Amino acid sequence: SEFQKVVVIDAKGHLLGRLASVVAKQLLGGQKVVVVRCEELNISGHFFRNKLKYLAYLRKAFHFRAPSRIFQKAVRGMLPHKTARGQAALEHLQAVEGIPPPFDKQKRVVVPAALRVLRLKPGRKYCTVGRLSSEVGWKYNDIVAKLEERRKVKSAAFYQAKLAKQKKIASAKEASPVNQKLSQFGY
Amino acid sequence: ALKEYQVVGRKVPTEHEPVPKLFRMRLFAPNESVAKSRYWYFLKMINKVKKATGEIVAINEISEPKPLKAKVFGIWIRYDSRSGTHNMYKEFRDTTRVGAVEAMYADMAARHRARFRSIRILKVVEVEKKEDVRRNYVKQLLNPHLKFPLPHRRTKKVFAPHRPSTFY
Amino acid sequence: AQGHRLYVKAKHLSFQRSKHVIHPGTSIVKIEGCDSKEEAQFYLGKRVCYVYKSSKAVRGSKIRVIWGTIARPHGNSGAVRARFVHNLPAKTFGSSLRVMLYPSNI
Amino acid sequence: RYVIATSAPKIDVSGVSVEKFTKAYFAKQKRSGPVKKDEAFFAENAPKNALPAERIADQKAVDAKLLPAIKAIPNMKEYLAASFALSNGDRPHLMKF
Amino acid sequence: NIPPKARKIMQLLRLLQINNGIFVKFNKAIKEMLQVVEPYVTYGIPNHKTVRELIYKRGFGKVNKQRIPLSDNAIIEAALGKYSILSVEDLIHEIYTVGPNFKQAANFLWPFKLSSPLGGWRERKFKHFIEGGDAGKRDEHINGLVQKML
Amino acid sequence: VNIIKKRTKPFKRHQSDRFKRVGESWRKPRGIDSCVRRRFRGTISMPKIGYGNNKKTRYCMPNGLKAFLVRNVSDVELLLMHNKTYAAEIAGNVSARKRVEIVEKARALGVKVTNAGAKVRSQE
RNA sequence: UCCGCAUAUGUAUAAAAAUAGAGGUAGGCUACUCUCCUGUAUCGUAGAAGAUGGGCGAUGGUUGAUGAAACGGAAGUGUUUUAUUGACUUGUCCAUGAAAUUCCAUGUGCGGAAUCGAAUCCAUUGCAUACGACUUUA
RNA sequence: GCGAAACCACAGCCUGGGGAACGGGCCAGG
RNA sequence: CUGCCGAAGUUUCCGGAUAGCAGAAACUCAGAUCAGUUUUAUGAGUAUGUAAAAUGAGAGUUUCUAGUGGGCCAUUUUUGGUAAGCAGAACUGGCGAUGCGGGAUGAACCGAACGUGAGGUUAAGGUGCCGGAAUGUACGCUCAUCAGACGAAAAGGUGUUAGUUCAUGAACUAGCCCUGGGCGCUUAAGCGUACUACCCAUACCUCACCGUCUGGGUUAGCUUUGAGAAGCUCAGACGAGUAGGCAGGCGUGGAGGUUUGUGACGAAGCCUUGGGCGUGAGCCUGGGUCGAACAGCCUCUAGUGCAGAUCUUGGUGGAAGUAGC
RNA sequence: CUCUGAACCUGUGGUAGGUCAGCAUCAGUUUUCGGGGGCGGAAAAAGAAUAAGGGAAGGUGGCGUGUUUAUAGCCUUGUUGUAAUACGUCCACUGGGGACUGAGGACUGCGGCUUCGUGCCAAGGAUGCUGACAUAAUGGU
Repeated sequence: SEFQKVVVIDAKGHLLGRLASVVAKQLLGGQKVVVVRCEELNISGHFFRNKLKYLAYLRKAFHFRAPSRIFQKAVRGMLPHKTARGQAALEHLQAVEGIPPPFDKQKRVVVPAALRVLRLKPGRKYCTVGRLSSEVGWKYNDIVAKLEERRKVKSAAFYQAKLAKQKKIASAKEASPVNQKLSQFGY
Repeated sequence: ALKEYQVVGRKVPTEHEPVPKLFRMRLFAPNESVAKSRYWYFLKMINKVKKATGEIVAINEISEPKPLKAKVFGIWIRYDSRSGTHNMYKEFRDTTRVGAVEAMYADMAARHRARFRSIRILKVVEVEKKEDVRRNYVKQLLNPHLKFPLPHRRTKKVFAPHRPSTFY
Repeated sequence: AQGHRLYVKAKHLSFQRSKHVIHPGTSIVKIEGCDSKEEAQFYLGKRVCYVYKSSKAVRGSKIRVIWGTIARPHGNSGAVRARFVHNLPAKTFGSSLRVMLYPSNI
Repeated sequence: RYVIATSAPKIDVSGVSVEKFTKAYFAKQKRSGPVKKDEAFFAENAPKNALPAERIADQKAVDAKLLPAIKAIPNMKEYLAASFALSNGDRPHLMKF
Repeated sequence: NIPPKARKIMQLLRLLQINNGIFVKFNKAIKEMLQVVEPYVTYGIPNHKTVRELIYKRGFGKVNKQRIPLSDNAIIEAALGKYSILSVEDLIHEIYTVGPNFKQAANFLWPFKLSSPLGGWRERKFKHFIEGGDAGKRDEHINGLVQKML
Repeated sequence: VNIIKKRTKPFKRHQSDRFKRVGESWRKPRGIDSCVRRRFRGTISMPKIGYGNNKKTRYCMPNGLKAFLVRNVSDVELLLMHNKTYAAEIAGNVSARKRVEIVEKARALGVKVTNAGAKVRSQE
């Protein structure tokens, strides 16, 4: 629909291929894309399925394990990286594990065309990228899975403060008669 | 979409046959040209009546008399496969005879990887009795208490701001 | 500063092309907010511009513009075909274009 | 072609005579240029054609006959004073004027 | 990739180009002639509108072995006046009703050089019309095809 | 009938840029295996008669006039009846004395001169 | 530090969580109700690119400028709290000015010096060693 | 200090495939 | 240099006479014939053949006159086969003289055959991203830990989905899964079917222009003046091309004529990211350099045009300041 | 007397040429939405609706069992004034939006208006109304 200068995507529950194709098309469209929570991506198939896929990849190159490096590789294969246009589009992508401080205070959007709950049939086994990465070499799973609660607790406290603050204007809305005097316009 | 045509045909009269017999079949085709060709092919392989010596005397599309009433249709079909000889019978619950035949074609072309030319319908009947229903799936659909949640909900404007509710 | 921008934002996606042949004379433009080929009928014939800046202060100004018009929709998703007075440079893929509201039939 | 006809309530304009507004009324003054080849050099001409008084008189007459019409209907005087613009999320193909 | 047997028949129908069209009197000598070139042509029954609009928009006549458009009734009269055809409507009437001088009226008309259909053909074009293609006899469905090529 | 050019680039001989011994004057390739003669994709174009320009606008300069070569005052006076169709072009080997005489004569005849400023100075 | 030279268009939107659903819910762990069913929403949006005044309502919302204290570690680099000092205050009502644009075209960098440190060569050394280059000490 | 000659279509990182070597030169990748 | 025409690539006897294919000339001829075509019916054996209907095209010639006298991809029919493949005939067309869209890429697979362009529309293929185009609609199969998208194969499946038969079950049938281009995809971005949208070829349509061919008009040369009749004008169609054939042009040295031609106020040559003309060979010109001759047109003439010849002569490179002295 | 647009004063009279851009009336080609109107089909089938009968996915009553409109109704059948709608097809019926093109160059022609018209017209190919610039605009290398 509409574009922003920087789009932050919360990759929790997003399929790897579906999100990467959407992100790659947005990168080539002239947009700066930041994907957070790259360790919460999902891949269709059981744990052993993509395990052998990655183990075969290890047999083949600079083997990267971090979840963002997995996602960065998936996006790169969907770009014309052999040309200057593809390389320039790649540099506009920032994939990270977790939500760093510059991004945890910014709004994060989701891609419905890539969400697992709207694309995978219920009862289908799936493999999370973060869990899959943890046994193939990634060693920062525990510390990032511990820090998220600290971010969630701080963010939850912020939402409660914002919700409590909003209650005042919400009550003051219906308090003002002009809200309903000219509410015939649908507002 | 498919259309049900009733086609009546007969051989060209000759000195041996002053007046020939009339042969009528109810067959499904997207257009009248397909129905006439299928009718001649059925006559050629059932009555050994050549198209050159025969002519179509009538053709009329038939609409479903009660398209707003749920019905159960049993279809007897003949499958031409690698073996080339199969007899099958299926039951579909829908509102029109056309829909059941379309559903049958979709089912067999999917499961059995068949084609329109190979599949030939001997008969389509309407099962008006619950006891006459044979398939367990259709019997469930006729139970007094159909009660199930909405299936396969799945519901440009990319980059939605909030998580989908995808529920009640 | 929200008392301006009589135009609509747009992006220069590519030229008209087959798999291996490009046609730079006509460009594919994605007007934002237009999400189907029926909504692309509103923007047909509208003036579109590419606005960029160059080092030289020629004309006593730092900004230069390439004008164009929207000819027809492209595809099903609301992209349009635009012909510019000068063919848009290939470096402007993913750049921003402005779709005015004139010539208006509204 | 360079104008959007909004659906705002119409103003009463039948009162003001508009027969004086023709293409010659708005036409730019034709070039006569009475000079000599002594002041064209040195640029000693300073030719200016600032708007004459009758144009302001016509504008005042139109304003006087129009202001009560826009004053009677509410929320219209400053509506004409405001400047139209597009904000975030505005889709002109969907918005109606 | 056309067999010489089919090439000869199409040259007899004046179908030298793809999308070209002609009016043909339907008889036994033609019925089995079209059977040979069935994979390479499509044909059917034209209604009045198809005949009427073809002669108007795409109507050209062979005058001194030249493709002269039928923009005036004097063009038709100067070539088919001996058969009492004096206008486009007389030419349409001779073609649509297959009059006594149909062959002269039909041979006067240049083969209709039609355009590609607006909307395309079906997904597979060279299958027979019965099997979901676009080749062979299609009866009243030729009109719907002509409305795209006109 | 404004002047239209079907093509403005020249036709350069194949491999003329690779080799200095090979000039850029067009030569029709004769090799059967050469892709330029076979007219493959991406290869350079070849002079065809379809590239020929309109007969009415042929030989016409961008201002609509045809260049007429002039060597003396007799040649300029020839364009008295064709000053709207032809422009005078003084030859390169005409001296600066004759060039002056040609230019004054062409001015009275209303004849455009393509190179009226060559080999001369001005003094007002 | 001196000298010379060249001179984006509203950039507005922060819980988490699953669909075999959650969020929050009085009350005192609940109970049950409510909400969704996307942001087509919310925040902002007048002013000759946004003037001059008279003001009025509220005696206050935005902010600039400084003085600030707290919070923010994951890459805190920003979230507030303000103390004031000035303004616009679209909250609202008036009076002036807009035009002949009389139909679209829209300090920063280099090259020099006088300086302050540091490093290498250097007194060096074999610790290193085809040479490079390396390590110590004047 | 003095001082050659042979040679020279042209560039030159690998894995696969391009059927007639395809390779170094194409295609898909690292 | 451009334009136009354009093969054969093989029957028969036997290096050729041929024939045949492709052109030139000399003809006659629509009240006439011709055909990689279909017919009518009966003749003979659905095929085959027949004389005289449909459709298209105006046709028949006589003479001589260049080039070729192979194969490959194979399909199909087909003979022998032989572990099995495979081989042998004919047939069929294509490539061979043919570029273009697709097929991930591709000498033979699917589309389509080509003057220069604008616009439109398609074919074959496709529309998750790379990549132009629906992360379209509807109905089904499958979760593959070696999915699928492109013989170890017999079977095994306490792997299934649907149905048929007999009838509580039993088996059977058919199809998916396992064992035996990239990124990625899984109620798919796989497979099957149906349905609308969309993408684009040198293809199709409309228009402009180039050229070729064909047909027509044009003199008491009318104040429409547009008679270089070798001119002017109107119309329609067409455009691959090896060998080969035929036209028209560009350029060079010298000769006869001509321009009452150019030139020390600068000829010729040379240089130049100056400008222009021609489809092209080429030509004109500005500036710079330069210093004595030179050109256009008509005709004549020839030691007349170069990228190749392990070409000739001369000059100069990388190797290389290397091997070395 | 005529002529020399003859020189200058007088006019400050009147018209003013090459690249770009905008719009409007058109013609050619084309694409894309919409409004109506005929004619076909089982003169659509349905349905609303007049109505007789029946059964149960037995409703409602009666006693989960059986019921027959109860205090729901369902289906079938003829049937209530006719239809409507969808689909197919046609209009020499009609209203908008977009894009590319402007070849030709006195007059002829075929047509339509017009009482007739040196008449007018969308009828053998684009014109009209404007705006911007020479120290710039526009293109080329």
